[PDB]
Amino acid sequence: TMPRWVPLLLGLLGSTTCGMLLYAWSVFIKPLNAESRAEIAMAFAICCLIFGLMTFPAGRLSDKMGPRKVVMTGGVLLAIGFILSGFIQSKYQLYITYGVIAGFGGGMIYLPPIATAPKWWPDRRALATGFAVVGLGLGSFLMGPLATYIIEWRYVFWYCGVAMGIMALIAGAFLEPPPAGWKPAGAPKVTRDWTYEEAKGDTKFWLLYLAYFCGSFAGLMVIGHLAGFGRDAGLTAMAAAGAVSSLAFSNAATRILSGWFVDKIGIRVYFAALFALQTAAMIAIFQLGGSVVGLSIVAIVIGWNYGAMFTLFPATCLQFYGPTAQGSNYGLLFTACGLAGFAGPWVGGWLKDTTGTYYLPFLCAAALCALGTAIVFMTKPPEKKHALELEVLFQ
Ligand SMILES: CCCCCCCCCO[C@@H]1O[C@H](CO)[C@@H](O)[C@H](O)[C@H]1O
Repeated sequence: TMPRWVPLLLGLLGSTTCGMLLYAWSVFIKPLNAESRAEIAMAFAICCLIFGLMTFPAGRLSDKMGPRKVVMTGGVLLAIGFILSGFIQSKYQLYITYGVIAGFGGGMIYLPPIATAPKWWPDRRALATGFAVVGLGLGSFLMGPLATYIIEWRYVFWYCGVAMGIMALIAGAFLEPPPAGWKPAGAPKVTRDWTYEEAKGDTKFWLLYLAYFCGSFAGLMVIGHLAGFGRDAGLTAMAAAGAVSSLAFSNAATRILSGWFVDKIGIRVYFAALFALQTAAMIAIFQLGGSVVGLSIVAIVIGWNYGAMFTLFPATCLQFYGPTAQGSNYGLLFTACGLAGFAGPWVGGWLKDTTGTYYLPFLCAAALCALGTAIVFMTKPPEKKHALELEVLFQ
């Protein structure tokens, strides 16, 4: 067969493509306005919504007809979205090309590897999931110098769309679960994995859904405000921007480190702790946000907690319901993050504008993270289902 570490590289490739898709709009804000920032951000909001919703059908189709078809279709759709975003002329044009097509393909690329990589690593599920999701923290590090090299804009859309289509087709080409019988390794009761209908009907699934929505919303609601908070406190734009930039490093690193850490010690308490820490960070920025060092610390903590969500929620869902229906279960679960990605940033901006001050959005995010802390800490796994219909066999 093939080594079980190959799916990790595949998910790295696919998630890196998705990260390039998500990082594109920030590089395009200035060039596109050259020919309103909020008008541009509407395309990104559409992209987030489409992405986060298309995970659900992507997960169902991955569970039904395998993940290769889904990821490669996603690569086609995204590549089309980017290459067509390159040939745009109107606002709605970019909305469709980037937000819808590219977002569609991006969701279809993102989900199947998150579902597949743990299947090869039953001994290290959270780490493998982290490899399936760590590419999104990379999009900035690879694209930003690349995008600057191309511009210093349509060239970015076209060539990046080609490269992303290629990486996604490579990742999806070699992507498939292990064979049904044997699992890569080095009268009784027979348990079994939950069905998608059994998981979707479970109450803890929606407690996790609610926690996910809250965490994603709070993070997306304040991250855009971190550097503006620093400038309001008295820092120079350069200093505040430098301070907030460490959030990318922590957001990327946490996806692998938290995965490995909970593989070793368990999910629930570390996860709840990270949420608590995010709560404290939303509150603490008011004391630490006015100096490069303090603002950097808050950005790192926000990045760590936020990023950890995207390993720990799929790892938690895998713990609860098992991996056979993980495509459907986590695809459904991720739509929470899709909705938050649509609405959260706008709400943060609106609250700040409404009051003129940062207390309201940060305090609202702290409340959401408190709720998430409570849910994540108090939710223990459900009863492992038994296959009585398979149990009967031991005479
Ligand atoms: C952003 C917050 C969104 C919270 C959504 C909570 C949904 C709770 C009600 O849903 C229903 O729950 C049943 C089992 O509990 C399922 O059988 C059913 O399919 C589902 O429709």
